[PDB]
Amino acid sequence: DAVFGDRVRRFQEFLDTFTSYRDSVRSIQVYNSNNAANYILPHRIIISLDDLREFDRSFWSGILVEPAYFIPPAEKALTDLADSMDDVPHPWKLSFKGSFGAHALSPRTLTAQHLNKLVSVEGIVTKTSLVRPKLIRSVHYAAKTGRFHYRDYTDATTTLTTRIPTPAIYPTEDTEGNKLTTEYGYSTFIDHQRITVQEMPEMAPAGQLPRSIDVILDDDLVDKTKPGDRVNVVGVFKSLGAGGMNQSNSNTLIGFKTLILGNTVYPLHRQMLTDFDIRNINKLSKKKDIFDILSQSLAPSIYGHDHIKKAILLMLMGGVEKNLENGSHLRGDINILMVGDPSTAKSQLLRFVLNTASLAIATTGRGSSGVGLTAAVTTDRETGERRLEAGAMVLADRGVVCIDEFDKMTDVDRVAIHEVMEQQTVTIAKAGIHTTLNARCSVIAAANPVFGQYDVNRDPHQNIALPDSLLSRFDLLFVVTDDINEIRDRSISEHVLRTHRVTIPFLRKYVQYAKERVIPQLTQEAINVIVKNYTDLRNDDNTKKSPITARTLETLIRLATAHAKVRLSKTVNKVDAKVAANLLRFALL
Amino acid sequence: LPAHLQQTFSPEEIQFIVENEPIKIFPRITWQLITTDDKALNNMVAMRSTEVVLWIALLLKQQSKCSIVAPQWLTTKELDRKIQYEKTHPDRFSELPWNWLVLARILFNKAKDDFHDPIHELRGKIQDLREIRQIKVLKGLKYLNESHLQLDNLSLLEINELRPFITEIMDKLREIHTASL
Amino acid sequence: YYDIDDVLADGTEFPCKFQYDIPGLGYNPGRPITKNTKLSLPLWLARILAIVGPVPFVELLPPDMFSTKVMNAIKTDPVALDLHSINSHFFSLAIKWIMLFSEKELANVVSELLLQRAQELNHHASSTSTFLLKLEEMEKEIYKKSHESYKDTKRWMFK
Amino acid sequence: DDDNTEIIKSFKNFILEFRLDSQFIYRDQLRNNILVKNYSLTVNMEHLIGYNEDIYKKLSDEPSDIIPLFETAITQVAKRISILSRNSLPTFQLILNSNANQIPLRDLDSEHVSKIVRLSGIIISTSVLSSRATYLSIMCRNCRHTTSITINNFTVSLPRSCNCGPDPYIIIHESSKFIDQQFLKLQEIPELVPVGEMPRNLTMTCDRYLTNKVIPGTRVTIVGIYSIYNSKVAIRTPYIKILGIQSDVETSSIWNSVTMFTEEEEEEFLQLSRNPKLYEILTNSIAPSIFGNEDIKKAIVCLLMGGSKKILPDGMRLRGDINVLLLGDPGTAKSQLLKFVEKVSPIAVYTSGKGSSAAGLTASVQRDPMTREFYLEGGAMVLADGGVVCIDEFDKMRDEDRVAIHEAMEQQTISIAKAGITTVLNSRTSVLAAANPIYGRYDDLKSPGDNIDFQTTILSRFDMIFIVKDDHNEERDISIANHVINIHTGNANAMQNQQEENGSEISIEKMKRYITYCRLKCAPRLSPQAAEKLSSNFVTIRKQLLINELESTERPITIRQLEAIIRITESLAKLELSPIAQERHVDEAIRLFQASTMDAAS
Amino acid sequence: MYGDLGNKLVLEAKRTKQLYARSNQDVNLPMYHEDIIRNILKEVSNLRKNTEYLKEQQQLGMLDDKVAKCQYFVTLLCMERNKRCLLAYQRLRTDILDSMAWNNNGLDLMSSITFSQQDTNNLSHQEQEYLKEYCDLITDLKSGDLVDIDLSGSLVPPSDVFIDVRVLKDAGEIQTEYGVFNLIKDSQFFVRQSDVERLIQQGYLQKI
DNA sequence: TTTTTTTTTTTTTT
Ligand SMILES: Nc1ncnc2c1ncn2[C@@H]1O[C@H](COP(=O)(O)OP(=O)(O)NP(=O)(O)O)[C@@H](O)[C@H]1O
Ligand SMILES: Nc1ncnc2c1ncn2[C@@H]1O[C@H](COP(=O)(O)OP(=O)(O)NP(=O)(O)O)[C@@H](O)[C@H]1O
Repeated sequence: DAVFGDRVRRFQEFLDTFTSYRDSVRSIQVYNSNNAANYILPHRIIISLDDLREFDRSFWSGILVEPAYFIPPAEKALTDLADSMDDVPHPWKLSFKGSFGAHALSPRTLTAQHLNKLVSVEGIVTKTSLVRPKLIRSVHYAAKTGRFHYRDYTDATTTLTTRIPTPAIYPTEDTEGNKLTTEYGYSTFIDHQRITVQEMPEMAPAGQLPRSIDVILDDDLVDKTKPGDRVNVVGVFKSLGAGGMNQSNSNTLIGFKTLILGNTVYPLHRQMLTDFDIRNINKLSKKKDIFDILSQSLAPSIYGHDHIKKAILLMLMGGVEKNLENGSHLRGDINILMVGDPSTAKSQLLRFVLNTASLAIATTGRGSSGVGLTAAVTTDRETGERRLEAGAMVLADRGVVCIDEFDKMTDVDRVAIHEVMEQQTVTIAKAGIHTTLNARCSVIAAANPVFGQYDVNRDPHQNIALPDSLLSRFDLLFVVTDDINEIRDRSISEHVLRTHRVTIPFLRKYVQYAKERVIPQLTQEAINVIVKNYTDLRNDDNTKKSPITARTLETLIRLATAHAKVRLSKTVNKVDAKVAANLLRFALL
Repeated sequence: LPAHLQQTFSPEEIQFIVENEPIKIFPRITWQLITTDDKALNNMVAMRSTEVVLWIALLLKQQSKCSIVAPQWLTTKELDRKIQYEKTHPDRFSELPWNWLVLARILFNKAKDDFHDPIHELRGKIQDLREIRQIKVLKGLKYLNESHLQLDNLSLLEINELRPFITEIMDKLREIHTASL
Repeated sequence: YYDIDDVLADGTEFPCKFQYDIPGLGYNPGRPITKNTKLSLPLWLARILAIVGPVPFVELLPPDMFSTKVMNAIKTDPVALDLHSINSHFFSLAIKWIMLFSEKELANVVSELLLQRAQELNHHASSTSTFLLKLEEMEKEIYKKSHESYKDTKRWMFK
Repeated sequence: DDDNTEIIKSFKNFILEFRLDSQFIYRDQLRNNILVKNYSLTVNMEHLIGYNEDIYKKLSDEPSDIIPLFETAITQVAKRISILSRNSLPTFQLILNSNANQIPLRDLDSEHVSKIVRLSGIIISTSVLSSRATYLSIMCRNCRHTTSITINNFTVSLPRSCNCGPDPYIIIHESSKFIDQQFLKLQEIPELVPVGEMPRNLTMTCDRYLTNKVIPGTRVTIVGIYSIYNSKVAIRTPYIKILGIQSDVETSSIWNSVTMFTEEEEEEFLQLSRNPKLYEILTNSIAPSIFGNEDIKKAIVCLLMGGSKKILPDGMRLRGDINVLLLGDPGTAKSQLLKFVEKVSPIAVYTSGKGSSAAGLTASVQRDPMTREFYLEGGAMVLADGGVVCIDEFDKMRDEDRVAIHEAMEQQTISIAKAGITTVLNSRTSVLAAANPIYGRYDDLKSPGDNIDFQTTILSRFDMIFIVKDDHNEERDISIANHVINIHTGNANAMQNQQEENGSEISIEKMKRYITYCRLKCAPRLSPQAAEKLSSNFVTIRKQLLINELESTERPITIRQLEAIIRITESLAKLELSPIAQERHVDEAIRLFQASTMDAAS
Repeated sequence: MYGDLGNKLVLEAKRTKQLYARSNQDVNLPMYHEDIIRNILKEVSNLRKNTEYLKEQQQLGMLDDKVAKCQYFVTLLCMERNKRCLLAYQRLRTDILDSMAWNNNGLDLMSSITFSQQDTNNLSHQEQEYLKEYCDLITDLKSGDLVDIDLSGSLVPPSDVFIDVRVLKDAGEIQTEYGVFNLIKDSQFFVRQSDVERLIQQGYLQKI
């Protein structure tokens, strides 16, 4: 393998020329020892492939083409270099970027030639085969002859190059027959995983279904990504396994299940605000009509319903949280529902909450099993371990669940749905594992009138379609009438017609920032009013309609707090409460 | 306004070009004709080698009062020496009569009877000849740059059929390149 | 000019901020727009807006299609990238920006783009699949004259 | 093998020598396809039988032992064609088709096994791409001897010769070459020969340039070879390896798609647009069977073209094209009509369910009981995406995903959060509702609403809703009753339509290619004022149905109804192949839904 | 919002270039857009209306403001823009029609452009007058030669020399010139290239 | 030289 060293001395020139990589190299080499001065760093480096055409194109192409012959000596080169660095006081890894490609492709298609080559391939993460650590290097200590003894085990999944079947036994008393004890806490174990990726369902060509394919995640790549996330996954596509021709079994056509090793795994759509941007965020934040402004831009086509819009943004903040000490939490995230005659744009309105909201996942009615319930993947998958897997609502943790036809979901689902909102967790007894896992989620749905257009005529009782405690947990019930005004109908027409014929993306960039910086806490000014308001409700709102509870007031907290994040005020203020007093009026009238 | 083609010549036309070239024939016949570009002749000796223009020979062969000679370049054993030269010279296109592809179709259409065993032979040899020559063309096409072109030996049919592609492209090349300054 | 593509080529907006205040807004009620207000503008007007001011009326930030992103994107595997997706008027355009702004490197790159493209484009001389969709308009027409040349040629070749 | 090498020479001969006057078709085809990177050639077995009978007589005898040889020469042929030497050049594929002679599936047993069989059937479901070996090499686990196997087709375990033993070899995975394999599951044609029983499905397998050539659920023709393999007495599984496959007419279509072009189409499609009768002659394409019912008859057309689908940012997108109701008294012809409609669609699924025939009307994800792990099983709506929706018995549809119909028609999607998978998958499918109304004509003296299940909202979900009322009335019958006995024997009305073919009428297998054609060009759109006209028309439709409701009548109208009538405009316009739509153009779409407004008034 | 309106038109010019380009060639230009150019024209007259107004305004309170200096260097550009669009639209619209002239008249005995170029009414009258005036001009090229040409005829090279043409539902005979060949439905011949050229373009003759 | 597997989805049913 003289050429193996040739790839290295070719790339050795690339070491220090250009040296723009050595900065982060050294940086790892420093922040590790700075954590060593504490009182965690991964070893691997992003390399934009873009630069490499500026040295050897002849080396460039093969990096994608036959990485088994190229990437391991340059891999060795990272380690070689970094070892030449200070200071005395590990195999490393790589990623790259792209800057692609041939080799630009989506998971929907692959092979023949596409195999055995570096590729970037993007998409949905499912089903997340769960983590187990893996054996690589063996080590043992002889006595009384002493010394230190070892082996190095190599799976077909490790590295790239084909190698003799190392596995699987401890060397165990190498000659002369001296006892050899496992070196545990010495010998190397890198964690391993296999994660399939489904191509985006909407970009599917035809009635043909989505096809996922697995990608092995070694070292860091594990725990980086949960299921359901959009991820560009890069690495080299291995031809793996016997062709059924290893043995007499089986006499058949089928064979060669295969996946991709390495490499990078970037998430896609967080975010990156620099300075110049957030300066705009705050420049706008100063303006006092901006709440309404942000509300209007939500629905480019849709008419008005600005009170509903506001309500949505109020859910888009999260309305902070407060966790008790040694007691149960006070839910701060906001749960609402839409109701009204068909063609209210309720479903389509949900589809706006599909993209800007930074998750979570929406569902049409069904739904289940238990939605966010894991429903206990069974049996095992794999190696004799019964496993759970992310359910809808779980995947939706700290995100937006949305529902088309929450009225059409089963009565049996509703049980765990109560468990979704008050208890705000997930209880699992099924086989099984008894874990109570956090279900804390922002949840909005829509329901149609139980019977026809009578949504307006009939009392809310019987118009519910989903009694009862379901109604309590809802911060708002929104009745939207299809009722006719020809005066309005002209307006209804023209904007709808100019349809087919204040910026939202920035709205996401702003909302995200308003979450973490900052939480408002509270001031007594809102308190000096909304109390008067609540009792005012109870002594009045019962002479009109129902219901009224303490909970509906707790929403005054959440609502006010939501707009409090909208003002980006470091604290809650009275006028925010006035925004709440606004929203609940139109909630019941 | 010709519209079509327009810069390049139609193969249909270029055949009209080559049809104006001189060749030998074997007359059946023993006024004048006067014509224009003909000169010759007085009543032309029957069953003897004689030089005329192609298209006249085409027409009198259509009356079969003449017989067209196979060009001495066109033969099996000859095509072999040339195509062999072609394989052992990956860059140069060797040497050809230059109106030939047209001549081939032209003669095979009518003059077919005069040759000895052109059938199922030459059409293959020239198909292959045109083949290795065609790949020599296409492979030469990566050196394409402004402003220089050596096509050296290439036939007018060969060339004209591909004319628009190098011409039109090369302009997009040179224009932008000198435009840089 | 009198090829539709010439008036059509300037139909592309380029990022440009003005170096001056411009009373009499070209678009609505400024009426002036303050210096360094970012705007996408058609090349036909913009082209001269640099030539006259000796400081110009307009700053002219680099276009989104000439980004290092795309410029090396083409450098990776020229055949695969879809030119129709980018503008689609590019060689009909990039020529104009490389004239107006007078760059020297990207040229030597771009020419090679068209080269490789044509290396492939000739290979379609013989009588698509996914490819035929993704070509630029001039890249689409070169195909016309080239192909149709052959398309007549073979029909002559036999009867 | 030098015998096989003489056969090799025989095929090299076959290619270089062969002539159709005068170009050598396969020879041209090669250098044509090498720049396509097709690396394959489709050869008529008749030019072969015309070239030398002998080689076929032995080819037809054990083709399996020869077909690769046939390739080993033509892969060499490219060597003497593609380039000159003194890379890497992939081993060729060959695809051979022939007119041949058709054989029915039910009669396929033993006998013809290990030979060529032309036959059609229809594919049910596509297997996932499965890659297979082409070249592989191996070092020994013990002696480190370097072996090189060319894996060829058409099992065969790895050879053990340089303890060393028993078989010490493991694949060099790094250096190996590869190909895809499809594993077609395909079904016999619906018509023959079921006798009494259920349709069989016999499994076949594509590879290389054959893969993904055929959609799930489309009529197709495969030639291939009848063979067997164990696959856990001797009881080995029947199958057919695939060469070559050809689509039944066309089918081409997929993807993006095809023309190609055969120029006469554009002209002939434009002349259609210059024919003032074209809209109406399409109407006369739809029912050679059905004389009359011209209203709904005009209503079918506008759906198939696809209507307005406009995606405007943000992710908001409005559907196309729409929905239609055939509900009316039996005698409507609407099932006969629908059985025209589905055959018209380039790609669609006919559902009388419940869901069709055995289909979960929506895709129902079902665990593979082997190796666990739920996988989505597909669905009628799913497979029918970008195609027609056929529904009978809509009185009886599955109530739970009835809502997934209540949704997929609109949001162009179905969300499955069930089990593991959250993917919201596309049904852009356009529904036509053919169900029979409750009690026939008895809902006419009643409230015509709530006719469909327990809610009126389904109507809103639909668009072009049409109530077909046939009274026993005079002379409109006596002419269609006259039409009848002609229709039956001797097709005295089906001859009368063939002189209208020469005079006027469309061929309707054409109509497929028409609607395939103009659905792939970008979406048509109305000029502003026809829209404002939709505004003053509808302000009075809505005004009228509040005033109609001055009687406190329960009901019907929405704002998706106006928009519904919008999409009909771009439909009827997409007929025209015109980016715009004229005022009156839109107007007969108005008169076209106007009957449904009186369906609201009745 | 400004010089854009013409871009719709030049786009249409693209498509109508495509309607002659392959095409296959039936010509038949869709229409002169009389409405839209006039929209442009009301803005092109509006532009120099604004500019003439500013030419008044520059003289009073603007005082040759460096920005006031701009809009002459600015709006006038859109004047050139429109001009470009309109010009090239019409140079297209004409080059196509002059081509439609050259090919056929058409040919004997043209004997008239009447019913030829079926557009007739649909083609705008300024172009109608122009075109017919232009083939009036081309008749003078029939005057200049004195070949005889038959520029309109004899486009493709001769061969050889005799062909078999079949008549399609055509009578006939108009054959008074030369000699009378008696045109009947389903009538073919064996005849020299010469006489072919006219009734082959006249549509009467067919097979070559 | 062999290893090892019961929920979840849907269904037809009193
Ligand atoms: N501003 C708007 N207001 C109302 N509807 C609109 C508006 N703009 C568009 N629409 C359309 O109105 C329809 C709304 O349907 P929608 O109610 O959201 O679905 P749905 O509720 O699931 N059907 P249903 O369950 O019966 O209520 C869609 O076709 C939208 O495209
Ligand atoms: N133009 C026509 N109009 C009416 N009936 C026709 C026509 N042509 C044929 N028929 C005959 O009448 C029947 C028309 O179908 P029809 O009686 O309406 O049943 P259907 O409603 O389509 N089926 P279903 O959807 O379950 O109600 C056919 O069975 C034909 O025999």
